[PDB]
Amino acid sequence: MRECISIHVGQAGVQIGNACWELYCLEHGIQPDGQMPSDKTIGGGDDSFNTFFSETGAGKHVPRAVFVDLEPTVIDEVRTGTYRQLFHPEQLITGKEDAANNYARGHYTIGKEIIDLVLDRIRKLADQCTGLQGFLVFHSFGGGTGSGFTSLLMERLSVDYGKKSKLEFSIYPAPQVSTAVVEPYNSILTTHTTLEHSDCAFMVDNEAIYDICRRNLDIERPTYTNLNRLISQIVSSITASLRFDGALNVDLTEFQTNLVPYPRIHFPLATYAPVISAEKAYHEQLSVAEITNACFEPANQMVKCDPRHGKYMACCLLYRGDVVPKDVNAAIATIKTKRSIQFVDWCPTGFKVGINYQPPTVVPGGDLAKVQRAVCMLSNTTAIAEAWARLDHKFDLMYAKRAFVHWYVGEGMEEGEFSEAREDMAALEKDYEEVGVD
Amino acid sequence: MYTFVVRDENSSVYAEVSRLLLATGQWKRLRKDNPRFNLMLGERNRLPFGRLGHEPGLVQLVNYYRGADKLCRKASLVKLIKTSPELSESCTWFPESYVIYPTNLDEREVFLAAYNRRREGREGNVWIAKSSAGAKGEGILISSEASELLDFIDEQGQVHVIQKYLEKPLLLEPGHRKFDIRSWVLVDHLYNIYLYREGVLRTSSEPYNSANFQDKTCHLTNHCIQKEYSKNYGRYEEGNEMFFEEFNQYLMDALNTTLENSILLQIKHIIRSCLMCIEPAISTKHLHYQSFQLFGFDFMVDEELKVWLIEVNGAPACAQKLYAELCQGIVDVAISSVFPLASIFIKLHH
Amino acid sequence: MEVIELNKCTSGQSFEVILKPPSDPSLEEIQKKLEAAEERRKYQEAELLKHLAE
Amino acid sequence: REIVHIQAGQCGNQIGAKFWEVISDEHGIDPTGSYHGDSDLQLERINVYYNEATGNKYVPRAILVDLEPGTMDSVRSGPFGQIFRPDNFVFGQSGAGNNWAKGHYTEGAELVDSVLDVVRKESESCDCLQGFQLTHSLGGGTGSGMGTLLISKIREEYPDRIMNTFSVMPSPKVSDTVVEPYNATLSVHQLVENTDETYCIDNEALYDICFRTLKLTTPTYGDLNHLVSATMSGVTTCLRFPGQLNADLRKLAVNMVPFPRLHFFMPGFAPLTSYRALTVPELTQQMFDSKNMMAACDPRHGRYLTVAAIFRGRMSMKEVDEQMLNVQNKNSSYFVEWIPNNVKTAVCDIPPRGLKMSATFIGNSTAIQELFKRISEQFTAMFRRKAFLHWYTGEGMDEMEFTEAESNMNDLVSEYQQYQDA
Ligand SMILES: Nc1nc2c(ncn2[C@@H]2O[C@H](COP(=O)(O)OP(=O)(O)OP(=O)(O)O)[C@@H](O)[C@H]2O)c(=O)[nH]1
Ligand SMILES: Nc1ncnc2c1ncn2[C@@H]1O[C@H](COP(=O)(O)OP(=O)(O)CP(=O)(O)O)[C@@H](O)[C@H]1O
Ligand SMILES: Nc1nc2c(ncn2[C@@H]2O[C@H](COP(=O)(O)OP(=O)(O)O)[C@@H](O)[C@H]2O)c(=O)[nH]1
Ligand SMILES: [Ca+2]
Ligand SMILES: [Ca+2]
Ligand SMILES: [Ca+2]
Ligand SMILES: [Mg+2]
Ligand SMILES: [Mg+2]
Repeated sequence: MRECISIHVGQAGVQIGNACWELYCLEHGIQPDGQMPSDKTIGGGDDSFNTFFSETGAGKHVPRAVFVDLEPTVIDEVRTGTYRQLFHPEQLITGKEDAANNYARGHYTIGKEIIDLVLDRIRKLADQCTGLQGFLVFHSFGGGTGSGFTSLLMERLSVDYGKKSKLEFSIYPAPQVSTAVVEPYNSILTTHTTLEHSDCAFMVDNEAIYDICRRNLDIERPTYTNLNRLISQIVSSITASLRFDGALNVDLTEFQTNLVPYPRIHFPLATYAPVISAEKAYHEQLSVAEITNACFEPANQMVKCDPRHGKYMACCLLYRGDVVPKDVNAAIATIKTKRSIQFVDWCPTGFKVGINYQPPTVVPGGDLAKVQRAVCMLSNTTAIAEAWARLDHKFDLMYAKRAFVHWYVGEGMEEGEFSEAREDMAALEKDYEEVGVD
Repeated sequence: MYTFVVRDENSSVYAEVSRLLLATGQWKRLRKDNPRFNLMLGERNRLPFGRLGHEPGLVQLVNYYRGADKLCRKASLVKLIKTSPELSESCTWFPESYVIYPTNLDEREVFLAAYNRRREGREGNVWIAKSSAGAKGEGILISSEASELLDFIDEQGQVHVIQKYLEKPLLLEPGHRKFDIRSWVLVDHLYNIYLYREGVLRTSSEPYNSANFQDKTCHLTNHCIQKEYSKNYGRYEEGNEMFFEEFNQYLMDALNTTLENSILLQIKHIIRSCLMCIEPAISTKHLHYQSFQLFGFDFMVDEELKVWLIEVNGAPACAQKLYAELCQGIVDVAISSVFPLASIFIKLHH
Repeated sequence: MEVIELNKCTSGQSFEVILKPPSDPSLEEIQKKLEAAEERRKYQEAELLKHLAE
Repeated sequence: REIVHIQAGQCGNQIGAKFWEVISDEHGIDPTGSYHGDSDLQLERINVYYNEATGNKYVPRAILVDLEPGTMDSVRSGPFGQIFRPDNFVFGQSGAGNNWAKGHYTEGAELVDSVLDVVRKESESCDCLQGFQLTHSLGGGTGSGMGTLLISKIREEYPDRIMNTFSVMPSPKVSDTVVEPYNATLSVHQLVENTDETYCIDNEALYDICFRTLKLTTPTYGDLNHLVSATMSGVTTCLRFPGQLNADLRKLAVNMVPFPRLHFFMPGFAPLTSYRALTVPELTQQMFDSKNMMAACDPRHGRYLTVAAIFRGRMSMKEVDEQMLNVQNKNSSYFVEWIPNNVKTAVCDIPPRGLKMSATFIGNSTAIQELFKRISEQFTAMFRRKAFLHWYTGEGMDEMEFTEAESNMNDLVSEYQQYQDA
């Protein structure tokens, strides 16, 4: 058994972390006080769920996690909340004042003062691991802490844990729920600096999640709470293979070898189905063909983009619930004949498939109805580059006027880091178009 | 109040749609790089489809279908027809074509193979070499010797197609002259296929001469080639354009049939087949922005009244006297259908 | 088409279906970037205080 | 994360006392500092503006400053007068005689160190001070001249904190002295270099609103300050109540100020007050309307660099986005296109007193240049003949300092004009 440590940075990382660990506990039958009546090995053990939970001699199951924010109010709610009993004090790290939506403040000014502390709290959990495989890092692109402190953390993790995989869950900024005009700045800055340090990153565009909640859960004005419960389902679907018995993807390493052949092109598109309103009494349970087919609908993607106009480098289907391999193969057969699914010439046209029989869990009193079967598709398609092009355009609009740049320079960042970051992104856009466009 | 942006100043069709929109007083035009638009009249090349449909609170529509280039490029149209089961290599309305890359870089030996069986069977073996880099009337070679075809392509840097030249075209009388038919087709956001009522014939004003493919004026029917090289421009009809009412009258007088029966059924069949073929690849049915597009289908008719598809233009201009009607129609079914204010089309059903 | 690497357990199963074949900076350097930024901050603040002193 | 509030001079103290009256009532604090509200939201961010004392008393983190005793006896006697910390009244006896030179260089210099003493005391009890909020006018002597002296010295001692002001600009329509243009021009120069955010509260606009819209034939400072009170309450809501957007002074500055010198905001409020609640569409329309603007600039004469909108009351969160989006999509010309998504929206469920719902507007508009142009023409007309200048040189100033203040303001104007054509 090989442990994974989860790191949650800034408001978005923390609140999403909350939703995930809530969900993990529900799925593994762990109660808010950390007890787990089904775990007959008291004090320890190397079961699959121990990759995310350690055990006390008192039969307490504690998440292998650290929460970090540069201001205290969000993490204070974890400290006081339902699962307060779950984490111990050292796992929850807070500063006094935040990065003010300013990458440079998060990375340089405030980051320099807390980074050694955070690395020490992490070294602690690492020391509890017999065979650490690496880190799952949750954060927003747009926040000063999510962007700026995360990229400093990732640089240091590569130093202090060179042999370890690092995976991201990154929230891409959406004006409908965003809180700062400069988030495109912060996004490009953090992506530039984190790129060489991340082996695989799952972007979630708040725009897509927002619209899935409106459209399918019939929520007129989705909250962060609505968004995060949905996000946590996708996250759970993606990490389930690490937490349950299985043959794919059994460790963080396998995530890269299965989804990421081109190292820089390490941003797989997540697609999830079905999403059904719990307020919906009579619900016709979708079939395997239907939920698989829904994986090729942009309306269901964690990022809105058109995979028909790009190429695939890899595709993984992760099913939860009542699913047998026969139906999956029949569904993939039929979909192949209708959909536009072009792979790059140097990759096999195909699908790695995982099935866990336990259907998705739903937070009681949530917006998501229980279903018989669900699927999460991870596909590395060049289409996701549409998100980069969108983001880079906004950056270009502001930067040409140097709008807001004095806020960053005032934190001790040099202006050149802007155009350097932007250049890296221009190269990124170039790599995608090479691989995916005739 | 609806908003729109104009990003193709060289478009005669959409410059007219633009003024029609403003003249309704319910549309406002914006600076071309203002993202808060309802309607993008987009640029021809590298139209930024990836930045569409991410504006909260704005239904967005663009006058192009992403992916329609598959249909509107010489080489890729050939590829699309050969490799799509719905169209198939046994497609009876598309001339025998081959995609040939110049050697400084393919389907060469496949083309030679078929060329041999023709020279072997006494068959008419005249082919026409052309490409997409061929602006207007230049870049076209009509030879009966394959050698001149491939030697001419290697003198070019871009991809070409070689395709069987129709040696028995329907000739109009008097004049004994070749022609082609241009059909304007509008596909709306619901993927309704609308064929504009009025078409036009781009006629040659020089008698067809099947012994001299060197003189490209009785063989090529381009309006630029006629208005320059032909010494009979506008002789039989104004601007070498014969419209459907005249043409149909001719078909009745000369051949005892109608435009609808002899030619139009085939044309509607070809247009449906092409657009239904690519629908799964370009439809914006469940997409975060919507597309419509105006296409220009060009057809050849042989002396048996068979209709052959020559090419599909994705950014067509219109005949002069037909601009008003067709542009009003574009506003009507493609735009106002999506943004209601306060038929000239035949719908090809499917 | 071809189904391979089928693994079954009590929790579920996995397999691969093929439809068609194909055709860092050191601690010290990070340390210097952090100090280089800190010095620019101190320098700008020193200029401010100097200006206020005038 | 605390804010230290300072109010200087007659105008500053009178609008300052009203602000504390109004937000005390919103947070359910009575005149004796005791809490008596029925909502939990009232106390969640109470420490931003209030200190706690035993007995669970809430004491404003407020410093009251003046060069003459007059106005502060009025405060201390006023409605919530007893709520202020007695030691935080700092005053001298000579006054500033409506003279910027007296406030900034002679009479004010003598009193400023004791003020800085109380500021230091308040700061030292702060968990994590955000920065400062100063209320003052620019047309007089103490608020203007000593007020900007304070700002400079506060910046020297707290150079990494945020400095925010509510600055009342003079108008010949509501004028105390002919030298107001001098005092205001000398002060704008200070603000441009030494504040991060300034709400431009124009007495011109307050008068016109009272006269034209509210139909007050003979507007008083009481009527003017009613509008200032409501505006101040509305633009500090995101600081005082829980929320995502602009929840502290630095994040506000980061959202609102694209270039350092252009940090002068046009406030706006709806409904303009003095039985039927406005609809969300009515709030939205009115809050962007020039007649609801507190700076007397025509927003259609410039462009919005950035905008913050705050809606208060129980209303359709959905309907707010639709209206806010519709305003932008339908007048997108008046928003610069090179700052994407530059309009940010906040909602707070607690309405202000006597209203089911309200909206507060904060614009960074290049049209604010009209305000500075107006002052600059008034300044120049007198300075060109050196009229009344000897009252300033008599305090040790030379003409050159006037010339530089004038140049700096004209530069500010040309900067706005620069970005209005981009
Ligand atoms: N999906 C989701 N997005 C969030 C959440 N919280 C914030 N965001 C998004 O993240 C961006 C803001 O970043 P935050 O994480 O809140 O900022 P931060 O990391 O705390 O950094 P600072 O406050 O600037 O120090 C915006 O795009 C928000 O919409 C959340 O709980 N869920
Ligand atoms: N296989 C063929 N047989 C007979 N004639 C052919 C032919 N292919 C092309 N032509 C003739 O070639 C000319 C068409 O040129 P082409 O199809 O390349 O269009 P073009 O791109 O040069 C201008 P447009 O886009 O307006 O049609 C016509 O005059 C037509 O008569
Ligand atoms: N809006 C408003 N303006 C005021 C008030 N008192 C004075 N003013 C204005 O402030 C300027 C006079 O400055 P004042 O504060 O009285 O002088 P100070 O005591 O030296 O700071 C003039 O422009 C007056 O119109 C007030 O209560 N409300
Ligand atoms: Ca155990
Ligand atoms: Ca590495
Ligand atoms: Ca004295
Ligand atoms: Mg934060
Ligand atoms: Mg006075």
